[PDB]
Amino acid sequence: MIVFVRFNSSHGFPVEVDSDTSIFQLKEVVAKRQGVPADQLRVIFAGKELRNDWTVQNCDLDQQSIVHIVQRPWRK
Repeated sequence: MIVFVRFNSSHGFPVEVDSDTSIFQLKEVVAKRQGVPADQLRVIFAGKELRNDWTVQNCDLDQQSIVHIVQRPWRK
């Protein structure tokens, strides 16, 4: 499924993910895509960060508004 996500340094882009794609895995996916430090990557859904170990499907990242992702790197 395609989830809507807004990166701090990007726009609202669509990311295709699998139903079994874990939230942390998705974090790592976005980190991979734009080459950002996942350890310093902050994902926001409904205001809070989602559990790192669970399916992205059952977390409603495609249903409940748009996902916000911001990076907080110390050196970049």
